[PDB]
Amino acid sequence: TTIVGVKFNNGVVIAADTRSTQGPIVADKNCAKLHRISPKIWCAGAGTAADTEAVTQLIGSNIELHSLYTSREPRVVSALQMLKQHLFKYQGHIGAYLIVAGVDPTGSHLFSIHAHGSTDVGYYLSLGSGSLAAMAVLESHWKQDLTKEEAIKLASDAIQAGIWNDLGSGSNVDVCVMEIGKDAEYLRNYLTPNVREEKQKSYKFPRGTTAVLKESIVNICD
Amino acid sequence: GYDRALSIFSPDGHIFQVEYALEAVKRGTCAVGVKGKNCVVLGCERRSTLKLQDTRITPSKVSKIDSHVVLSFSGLNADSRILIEKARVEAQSHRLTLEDPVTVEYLTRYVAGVQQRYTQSGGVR
Amino acid sequence: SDPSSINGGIVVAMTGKDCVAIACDLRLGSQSLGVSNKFEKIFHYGHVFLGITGLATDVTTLNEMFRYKTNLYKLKEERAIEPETFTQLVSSSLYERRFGPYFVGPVVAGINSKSGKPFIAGFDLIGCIDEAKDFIVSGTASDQLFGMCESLYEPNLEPEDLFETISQALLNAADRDALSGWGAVVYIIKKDEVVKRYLKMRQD
Amino acid sequence: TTTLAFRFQGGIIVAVDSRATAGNWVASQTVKKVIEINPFLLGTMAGGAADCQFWETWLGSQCRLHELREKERISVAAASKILSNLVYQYKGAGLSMGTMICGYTRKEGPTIYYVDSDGTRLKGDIFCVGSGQTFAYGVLDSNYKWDLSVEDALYLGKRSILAAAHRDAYSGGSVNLYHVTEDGWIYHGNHDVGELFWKVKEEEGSFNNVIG
Amino acid sequence: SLGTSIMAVTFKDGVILGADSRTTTGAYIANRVTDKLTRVHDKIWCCRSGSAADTQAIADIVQYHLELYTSQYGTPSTETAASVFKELCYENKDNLTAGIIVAGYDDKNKGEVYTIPLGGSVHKLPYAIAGSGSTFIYGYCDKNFRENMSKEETVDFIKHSLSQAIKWDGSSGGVIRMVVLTAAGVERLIFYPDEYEQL
Amino acid sequence: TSIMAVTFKDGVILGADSRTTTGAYIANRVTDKLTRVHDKIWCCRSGSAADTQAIADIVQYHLELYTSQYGTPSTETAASVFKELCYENKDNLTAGIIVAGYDDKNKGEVYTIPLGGSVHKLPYAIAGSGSTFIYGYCDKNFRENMSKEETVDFIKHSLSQAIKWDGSSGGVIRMVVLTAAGVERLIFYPDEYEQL
Amino acid sequence: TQQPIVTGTSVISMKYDNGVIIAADNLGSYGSLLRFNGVERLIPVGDNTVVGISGDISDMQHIERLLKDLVTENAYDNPLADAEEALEPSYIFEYLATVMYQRRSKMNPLWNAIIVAGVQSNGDQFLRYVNLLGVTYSSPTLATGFGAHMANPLLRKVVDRESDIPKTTVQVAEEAIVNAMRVLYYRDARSSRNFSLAIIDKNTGLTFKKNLQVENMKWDFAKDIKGYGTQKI
Amino acid sequence: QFNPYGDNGGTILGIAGEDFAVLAGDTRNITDYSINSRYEPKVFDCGDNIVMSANGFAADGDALVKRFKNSVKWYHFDHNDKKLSINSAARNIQHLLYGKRFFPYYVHTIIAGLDEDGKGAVYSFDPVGSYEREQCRAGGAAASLIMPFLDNQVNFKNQYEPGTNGKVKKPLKYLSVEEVIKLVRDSFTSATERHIQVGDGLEILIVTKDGVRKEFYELKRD
Amino acid sequence: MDIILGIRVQDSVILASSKAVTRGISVLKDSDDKTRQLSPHTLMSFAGEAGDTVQFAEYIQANIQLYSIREDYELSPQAVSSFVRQELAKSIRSRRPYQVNVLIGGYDKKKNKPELYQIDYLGTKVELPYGAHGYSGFYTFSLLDHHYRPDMTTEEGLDLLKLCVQELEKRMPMDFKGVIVKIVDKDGIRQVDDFQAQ
Amino acid sequence: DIILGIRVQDSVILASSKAVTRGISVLKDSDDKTRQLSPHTLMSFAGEAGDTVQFAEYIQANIQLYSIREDYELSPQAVSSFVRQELAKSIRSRRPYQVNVLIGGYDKKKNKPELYQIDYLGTKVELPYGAHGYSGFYTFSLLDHHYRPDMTTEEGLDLLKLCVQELEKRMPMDFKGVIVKIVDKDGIRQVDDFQAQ
Repeated sequence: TTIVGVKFNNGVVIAADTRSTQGPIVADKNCAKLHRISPKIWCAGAGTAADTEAVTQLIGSNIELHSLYTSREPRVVSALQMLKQHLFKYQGHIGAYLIVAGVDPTGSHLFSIHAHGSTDVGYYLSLGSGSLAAMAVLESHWKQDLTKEEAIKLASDAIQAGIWNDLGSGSNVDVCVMEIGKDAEYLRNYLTPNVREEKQKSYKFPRGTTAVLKESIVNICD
Repeated sequence: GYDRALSIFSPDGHIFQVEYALEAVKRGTCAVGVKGKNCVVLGCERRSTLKLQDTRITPSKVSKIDSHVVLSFSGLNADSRILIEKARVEAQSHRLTLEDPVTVEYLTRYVAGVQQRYTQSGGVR
Repeated sequence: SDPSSINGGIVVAMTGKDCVAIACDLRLGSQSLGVSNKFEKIFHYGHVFLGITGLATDVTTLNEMFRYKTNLYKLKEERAIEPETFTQLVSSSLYERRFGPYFVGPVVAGINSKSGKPFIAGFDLIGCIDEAKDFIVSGTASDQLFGMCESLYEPNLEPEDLFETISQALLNAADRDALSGWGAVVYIIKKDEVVKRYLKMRQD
Repeated sequence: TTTLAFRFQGGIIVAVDSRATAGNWVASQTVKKVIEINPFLLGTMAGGAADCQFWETWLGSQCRLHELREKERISVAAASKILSNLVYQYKGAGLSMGTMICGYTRKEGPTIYYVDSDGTRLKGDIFCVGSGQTFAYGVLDSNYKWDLSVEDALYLGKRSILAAAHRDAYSGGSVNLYHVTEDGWIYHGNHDVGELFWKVKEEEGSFNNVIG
Repeated sequence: SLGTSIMAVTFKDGVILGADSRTTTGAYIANRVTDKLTRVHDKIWCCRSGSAADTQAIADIVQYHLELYTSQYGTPSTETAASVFKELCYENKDNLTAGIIVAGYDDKNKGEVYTIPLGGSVHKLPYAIAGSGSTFIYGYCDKNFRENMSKEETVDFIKHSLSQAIKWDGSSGGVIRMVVLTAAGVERLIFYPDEYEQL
Repeated sequence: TSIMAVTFKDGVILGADSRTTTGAYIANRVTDKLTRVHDKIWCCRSGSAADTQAIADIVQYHLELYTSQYGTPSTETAASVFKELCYENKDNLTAGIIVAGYDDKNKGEVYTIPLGGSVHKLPYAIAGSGSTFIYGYCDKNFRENMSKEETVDFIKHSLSQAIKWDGSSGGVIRMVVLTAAGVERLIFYPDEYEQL
Repeated sequence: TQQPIVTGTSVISMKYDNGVIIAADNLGSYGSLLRFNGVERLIPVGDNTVVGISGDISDMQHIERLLKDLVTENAYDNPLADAEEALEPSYIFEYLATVMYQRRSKMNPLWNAIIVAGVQSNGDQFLRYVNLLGVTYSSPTLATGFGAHMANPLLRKVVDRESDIPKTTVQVAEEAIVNAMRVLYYRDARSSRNFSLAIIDKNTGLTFKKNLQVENMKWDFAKDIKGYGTQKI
Repeated sequence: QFNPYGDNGGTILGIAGEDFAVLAGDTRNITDYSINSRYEPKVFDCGDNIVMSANGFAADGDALVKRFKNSVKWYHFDHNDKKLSINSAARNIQHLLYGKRFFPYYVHTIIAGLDEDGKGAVYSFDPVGSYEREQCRAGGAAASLIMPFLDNQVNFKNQYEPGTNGKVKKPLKYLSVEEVIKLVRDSFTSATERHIQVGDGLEILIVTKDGVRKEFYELKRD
Repeated sequence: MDIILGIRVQDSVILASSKAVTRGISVLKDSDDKTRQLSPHTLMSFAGEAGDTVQFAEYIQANIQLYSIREDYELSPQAVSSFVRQELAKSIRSRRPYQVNVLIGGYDKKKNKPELYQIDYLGTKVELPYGAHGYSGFYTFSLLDHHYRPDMTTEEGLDLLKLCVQELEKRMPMDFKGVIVKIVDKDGIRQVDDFQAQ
Repeated sequence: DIILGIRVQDSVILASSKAVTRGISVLKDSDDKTRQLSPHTLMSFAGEAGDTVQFAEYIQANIQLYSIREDYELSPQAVSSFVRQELAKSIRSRRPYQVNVLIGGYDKKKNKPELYQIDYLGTKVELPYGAHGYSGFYTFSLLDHHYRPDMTTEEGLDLLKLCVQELEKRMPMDFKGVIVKIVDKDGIRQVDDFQAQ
């Protein structure tokens, strides 16, 4: 997959492709790699999809429960610590490489997490199959004090690098903008440059084409 | 190493060495073979000179290649031995890869083939 | 041997107008050797349908499990479980064995009784969900089924068309897989009724 | 694969399947597993398609040179032995083959020689080779008879490759069937197993447990 | 993992920690601006090398210990802090890849430096060097380290020793960070490439 | 081992330690790692002594003949023959040779031949297990066109540190100075170099 | 069967309206040790071809010696060695590709990824890749090892397809390359700041640049980065 | 250790018309998750009205093609400019492949052209030279995704006459170059979607009694 | 492995089960009965790993006998298999897996039908007309598929087995010392003691 | 596969299994694992697939060559000396022939029967009775007991049959019985009736 996070002057924005592979075969041509942990703490994940979804969701719960217990808006450093201490506790056997981001009472925040439990802090980040293609764009384009609009571009252009140049990534782009003032806006399929061209033929069949041996009504209601 | 052309064409179209080889045959002890209706016989002159031979062991002119084929000859004795040995081997080999003994022609074609080879190869007479 | 390739078989599921279809072959192998032409891989818990490919013992065990779970669900909640909710149960149940997973490739199909909208979903052995809107494949002939489903499918088919499609999709794929075949069954699922049809194919 | 070859009053019968697999993925179902060595000799394919196809074609070349030289058809024994001695020369080199070299000559009648890459060479009356061989051997053994009519025997053969195709995942597409006579082999066509299957169940009553 | 180029040097007024900025995974530089200087307590810091996952998880757990200790026995010695690191590194030799340098400032002891290599052993020292890039500056450091240095001198000594490690070690690179620890609080420095390369 | 070759204003100096170990056992503690292949072309060798000695033995032969028919060989031609052996036999050699020689035209030249069989021509070259510790020091301290006595001290101090850290290095510090004047051999014992 | 020792990281290149560009850092790494700093990995041959070489340096040095011998050998009994019978990229590339595949086929490969870049006599841009395995391929952009993953993504944003070649100017192209070199320098632990760059133009001829450096880097932001998550100072 | 084989993954297809034949192949050549070219022809005209593709490990395929073409050149030089029978061509390739039986050319190869009656022909081969005449055959990375479709849409397999009960197979009616090219594009566009090594482009070489002609169609570039 | 065969005819279920037990090089016993009676109208043939094989069968039998007495009732030949499968399912992700294969031949007195179930060591249950474990099916199934008829008389069943056993004796290398045959019907379980030269 | 041999008063008896098993299928229940080297010398053999016959036939051919060249029959002793000598070469060969043989012969000069056992390493030893592989393990116990050097051919055939019953009873492989051959002063002939005795 291909994920990134980009800080901007009043918040943080993250994006991701939508290709889901298994071996060389594309299983899902449009899945979201973007995962809500709390309303303002979204998480982009690469690696084993069951592990990214599960560990994201598990912490999300514990954060919600905790947020209710404390009567305070959850923090991105809270989700960060809970994730690393879990992943690390597993020595890597949970295939989740995450880019956690959000806004909370202390500000906007952007971190990366690795399967083994390590964390990094940065202004621009990327993970996965496409990482390098994306990071090449990021290195070439990021500048300090980007506008929200500028970062939405930079972010999205970095995912594209991944879509095209990387075979582990493709289809469309998802984005989520966490602004400090406002609600988190989750722009799903914010870009869909890969649309299948109309086929060269309907393959609909004449009815009766298939040889049937026996038919029956199955019962559902009791 | 040594490959000089010993068997070659002389101006009138003859290969002198081969002819001179036949001359050796001309001086060989008369060998003869005639075919019957259901048999074949081979006769062989042996010089009358020495009443002092040991006839049990002195190599005999008729030789078996296999259990069903024999070879008689005339010319240089020592050369014959070399043709026989090569023949008996080809016989045992033909059985080993065809599971059936050689036809008299096949064996012959083989031996004659070897003879031919010494007329057209370097370093050999 | 890879346990997901021992027994063999496939499952496929699609969506058309106000309906969903779900098919499977009938083979049960012990690798090379054909063992049973009557191993259906499609089960139902109320109006929600589950197809499971992979290791035979695990398929049987999972059906037994989801029957058990969905029964206790119906008693507590006083209503049949829906596809959206079940797909979650499936996922949670599988991930609960993250480190000794059932070697399976399940598929969910059905119509939500309130929303009335058609729904399908698939997942790897560890419950990572794929909720594609068009179709879902699984089995020793996944490769082949993607090939068929991608060329043959078109949105909003009417049941008897969807039938013809998912049948032709399954059939030709099962026929390029050594470990599938030996019969096939197709369910056409709708708001009111469900129709199970058996197909006539090669047996080799 | 399933390949078989038996000997009877009529001569020899050879029957095989068509399937070729690469993992579980079926690659082809139109493979000639009977090799037309020459007008009077057939060989079967099992092990390495290339190994068999390539070396048995080279066997026809070798048989041709024999006849061109000895002015007389090669014996089934001599043709088989030739392939066998070649193969042995490559023992433990990677080669893979299980084949039946079949012929009908005057001197030796109908003859079948089994030859594998291990070097092994065996003369016999009935052989089966491939993953599906145990299925074929079941039909044959119980029903084999030297007094079979060419018509019954072909059926018997085609029937055995059917039994095998059915169970064996790695067997079946169609059955290529041959009848080997002294004047030569005669090709008795191709019989798609999908179609043949049902026909036979309806006629024979067999495959009772299969629905349809 | 941090692979790394790190050092801690005691001088007249206290001690300075220094480190490169690069963390690699293979040949790709995962993060070129890593803060390898980690704070376990106001004036007791460490520099990390070997598995990030591990070194972090450790620094984190030591901090926690030093925080609870602080709450009930007042402030801890750089020694007490080093001890806690080692107890973790030694008691888990089988599952850790961490080489940590511990540096701190007591008013009584001024600068102190404890190195904790792979085994889990402890060695108190005037200065210490560690990480992938330290093999290349053993020669240089030892020849130029001098005890009771000026702060200005100690910063030069680190800036030079590290510039060399960065030069030769591919696993080390980036900016050069330093943390200063004296009675006058905690100072944080940084030197960019355009500067340290030119030495 | 710790070995190096430094060029200066008058020519070039090679230096080595004297320790050859097999495991943690010091087999010989007075090894002469300064190996001459021609009057004024010498080499420092590291890796299997067997292989380096067999290569030096051969190179020596190659230059001896060269000299008999084409006169004095260049310091480059020497290194060429070394690479030719090391590179074309990379699969069975564990030799890391440094070549150094005084020429009259170019004065001192230094060519290092690492494991690859690749050749690199440098102002100075350090190699051998101990060299890794002195990369730092030597880079900060080396200067083009030093004097002799300065260059001797550079080596002595550098190999002094190498020895101090590398267990596989030690013994005495040998030097061989190559200039017009001729070849002058040097030796420095521990008590002397150990405390600098 | 072998294994590389002293090695050279990435080699990058693209084509533009008239000719082609190619670049390569001057570093000979020995594992993690950035051992040799003055290594030229661009090898010009004739006034119309430059050969970029990553991978093993000893095996690179062997190819250098091989390439000069093609010149000197093509020059033999050839009165037109500086004209119609000059070595050409097409030719140089076929010679190497040959050697390379014969070596892998002998299980003794020349441990490199090579990029042949230049201009044909009729002005056409030549740019093709070969590696230790004898694999060969062509494209508007070509890079080895790391540069494949980082340079191409950026260079393909400039010449995404065949129809962008006439539209790219030497100044736009060269800018793109120099940008990519800095990216590899930011993110390729085996990279050097110094590099050589080369231009083969049908009009301007062969232009070779040594001793370049990565300038205009962005490191200022590093000071705001502190800790690894929860640390504030 | 040095591993001499590689995998540039591509996907080819050959279809034999009644009086024509097509050999198609994607354009994209690769290495792991990275793209080497979006345009690297893999189907080549080799003379005497024959087309060839040697898909798998590019270095081996090109080396195999180079030899076969040179083989063709020399057939003329040795047999008085005689044309190479598609069938003779096939036998000649078996020998080239089998020649390397113990260090195999790691490529699944396909040739296409016309038989000796102007009838359309396609031959298919192993990596070590086992060959068969074929009606239609796909090769490479995406072949699993193409052949089951082609059984259905060319030999109308599993299809019966509507309302017949499934008692009569659909008629085997025969297709044209324009109807075929439709199927090829559909196959490839379909495969492009579900295989990460298939994309960029499609180049089809078509052989008829009038010679060799070719068509190109783009493919999604993700 | 040893020969485990099963065949469900009209009125009954016949189970064949080889008599040879081999340990390495010598054939230790030429008269073994690889079967356990679980319940009056339910028999279980078994084959696999040494020791596990019996431990399992005796263990199953015990639980059925215990069930039978607790509810003074005989479990359905289906129920019994569903239980037996569950026990093999557990064994699979177990510390040390039982490696035992089985056939359940029963006569369901309620439905007045004979039933045959084959369950491998993995807990892979399938209910058949004729079943077999291991390589046994490789020789025999070609024959059963051809000649088997759901309406066969028990004697037709025994004849079909005889033909199956012969092929096993002809083409199979291991000499399994003949088979023990038993019939499970509405009247109970009994052993055909005359399967020698029938 | 079973290779047995026993030397009695005026003959040598060889027993050799008729089964040929490849895979899980017994391809043949009729194979005669022997070759007649010479009119009064017979050789049974057992071992690796092709090698087994390729070796047997090679020897035979060679002995047939020696016979013709000299118009004489080599003693059974000389033949076994030659045979060992070949197998001895095989062991340090690139690829060894893995064949075990038995050589039963009647020495026409000395008028005694002789039985030689040679394993693939070229280990020749001359015995009253012998076997290769595990055949020794089940039979030897009985041969040690009953064997008499003065036995008649009939007495030999009985002790042999008894050894065959032991193998049949306690050996886990069905070898489809043996083919018995007798070498005596009148040459070699086959006991075509050993199914019942």
